[PDB]
Amino acid sequence: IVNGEEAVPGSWPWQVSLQDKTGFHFCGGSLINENWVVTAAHCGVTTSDVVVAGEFDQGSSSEKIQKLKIAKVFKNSKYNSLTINNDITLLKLSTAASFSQTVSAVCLPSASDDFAAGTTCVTTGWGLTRY
Amino acid sequence: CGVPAIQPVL
Amino acid sequence: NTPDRLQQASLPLLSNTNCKKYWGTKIKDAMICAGASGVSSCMGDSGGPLVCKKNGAWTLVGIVSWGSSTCSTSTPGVYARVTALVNWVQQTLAAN
Amino acid sequence: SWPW
Repeated sequence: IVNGEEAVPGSWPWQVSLQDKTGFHFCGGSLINENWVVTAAHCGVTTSDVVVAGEFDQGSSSEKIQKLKIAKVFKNSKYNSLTINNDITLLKLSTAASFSQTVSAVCLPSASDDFAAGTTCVTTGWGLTRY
Repeated sequence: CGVPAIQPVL
Repeated sequence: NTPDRLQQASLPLLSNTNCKKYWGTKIKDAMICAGASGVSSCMGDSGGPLVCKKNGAWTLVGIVSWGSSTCSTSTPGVYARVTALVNWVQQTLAAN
Repeated sequence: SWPW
């Protein structure tokens, strides 16, 4: 995020980091329950990648994080790689997350819920802060 | 869902 | 290098019709745009949440997807529109 | 454009 600010630690408890086997953060995701993470299909997650829950500072070794293995990747069958449309994947965890003060789920909308243009929302992540 | 134990500050 | 500490930003939703002024026919019905407000999602944010408060609870409205290649803060970012996708989520959870 |  360019021109954002640091979050309060633990205040976005559904936010996960997707890391490869070398420990490199490559995408975010969100917990929707103890067993499932939603992310973008174009992130290209495989069962060799790791879900890191409960993280705040990726440079600190002191945080009580959960490193969760991925059992199966469910890429939406309507995902179109050419247009990047329907850009959603579900990850079924091998190891359930343990919910706590710093690890818990985001709500899903109903299919008929409305979010109007001009509404102020929030986004979070460990993406670049400058290009 | 959707209600953090540690409230965000925006 | 990605930052060590988790970042946040508040930003407005746009309509797809207005987002098309920026991105033309690249905007599909399963996309929602947000930003162009002095902040931007950027590389490494992909897959993470765009949440809006609804009846007191944070609700997943978008999944960070694509946008400007330089993360321009005057151009809207594009997110997967979760309301268009939530049937599939529910069907997948129920079957697995 | 670029994936994010």
